[PDB]
Amino acid sequence: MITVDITVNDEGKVTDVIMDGHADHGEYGHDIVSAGASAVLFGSVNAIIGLTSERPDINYDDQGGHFHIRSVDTNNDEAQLILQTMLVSLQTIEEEYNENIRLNYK
Amino acid sequence: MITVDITVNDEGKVTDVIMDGHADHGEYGHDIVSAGASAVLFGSVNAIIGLTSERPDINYDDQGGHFHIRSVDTNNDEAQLILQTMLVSLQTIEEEYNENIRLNYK
Amino acid sequence: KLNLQFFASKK
Ligand SMILES: [Ca+2]
Ligand SMILES: [Ca+2]
Ligand code: NI
Repeated sequence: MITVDITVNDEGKVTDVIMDGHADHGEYGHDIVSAGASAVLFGSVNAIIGLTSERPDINYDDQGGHFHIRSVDTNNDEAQLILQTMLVSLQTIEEEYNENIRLNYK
Repeated sequence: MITVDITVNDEGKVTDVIMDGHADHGEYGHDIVSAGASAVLFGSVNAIIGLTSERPDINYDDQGGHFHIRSVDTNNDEAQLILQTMLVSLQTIEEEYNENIRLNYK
Repeated sequence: KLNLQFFASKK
């Protein structure tokens, strides 16, 4: 199972996205769903670093299958729409693969 | 191989992305490159609809292998940023899986 | 619905 923990602050701005279980065993369906979520996540970060001026605190432990985006300029409207685009894409995956991925809002 | 033909008008706005073919990386059900590109594509398209006022012209082979996005309101900045994000994500997949996916700007 | 294998072949 891939878990995605998403933290929204009081004003609606995405603070933190944490994905884990990327590099864990998993059941039938895992290989593709993990490939889907990770391409969306790393894709989004690259877009946030190349299209906007926001420079988020990023921590990827390739060994742990633990990946963490922490927003720094939470008022960067462009970065924030890339993050909410990522969430939508992640939700699209959840809708059809409920057994392999779960989103949790905090 | 999946080819991704992108057309960008005089002003730099993305008006068409056409994605054609199959990745031919693994077996049906376990192709990770296809899982990556698909999650990014459908994620972006749905996000556009969900997060902005733009309603793109979408035409595709519902048996797989062909998707077309034409932008309508090309001036919509929110939608154009989501399309850019998509391109950067797919480029991220290209640079690690060189022979499975190709981007071509027109 | 979504198909993560949209761009994968049959054979
Ligand atoms: Ca909270
Ligand atoms: Ca909006
Ligand atoms: Ni963490």
